[PDB]
Amino acid sequence: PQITLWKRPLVTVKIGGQLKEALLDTGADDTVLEDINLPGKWKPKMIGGIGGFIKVRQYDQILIEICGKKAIGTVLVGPTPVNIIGRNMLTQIGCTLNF
Amino acid sequence: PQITLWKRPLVTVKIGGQLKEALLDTGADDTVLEDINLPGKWKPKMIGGIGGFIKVRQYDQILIEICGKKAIGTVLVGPTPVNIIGRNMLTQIGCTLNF
Ligand SMILES: CC(C)CN(C[C@@H](O)[C@H](Cc1ccccc1)NC(=O)O[C@H]1CO[C@H]2OCC[C@H]21)S(=O)(=O)c1ccc(N)cc1
Repeated sequence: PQITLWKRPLVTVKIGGQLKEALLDTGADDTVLEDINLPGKWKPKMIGGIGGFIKVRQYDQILIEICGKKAIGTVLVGPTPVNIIGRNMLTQIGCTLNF
Repeated sequence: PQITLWKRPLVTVKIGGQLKEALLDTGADDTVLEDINLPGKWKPKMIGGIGGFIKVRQYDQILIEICGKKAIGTVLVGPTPVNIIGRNMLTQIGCTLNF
């Protein structure tokens, strides 16, 4: 799919048997979700954005399926106001910007 | 240009005779710059991100040139940690996501 940007680039993602919506986000280095419980071990981490920093759980080697394309990688879990798919996943699904 | 996302999608922007670097950011509704002083009237506004909110100056009908393509629109000026080119400008330069 080529997608234009007149609306938020929201996609459906399947992660851990759950269905979520998340923003395809070229401005995000990493993938961060809020409304989700992922099992197993994880390491504490902080990430900063426009208003400062949030503490997140870092989970490694997590499978996600984004618009029906698979990727495995780091998913940060924490109090982001919007689920975001960051560059760490976007590259694995071959996502590019075009103008 | 088609742009892969292994590195931050940073472009050069010319605004008010000044040269800045900014991130092409599909997860941002609006365009927000920090290291810049634009002339004339503006309205107060707040925007939220990861970490919460910041107060910004809203400047309307501002000309920007991003990779030498012109756009005119709202530019928010405030303490963002990274200059961001948002969807309000991305649509004007014909930017799309592809995968
Ligand atoms: C959370 C998004 C839905 C919105 N953000 C745009 C987003 O692209 C920011 C844009 C951004 C970029 C750098 C610094 C601050 C904000 N990225 C971001 O917070 O990424 C974080 C997750 O991955 C990490 O990589 C960079 C910071 C971490 S935002 O910067 O807060 C934002 C919010 C509102 C407007 N109008 C414009 C921008």
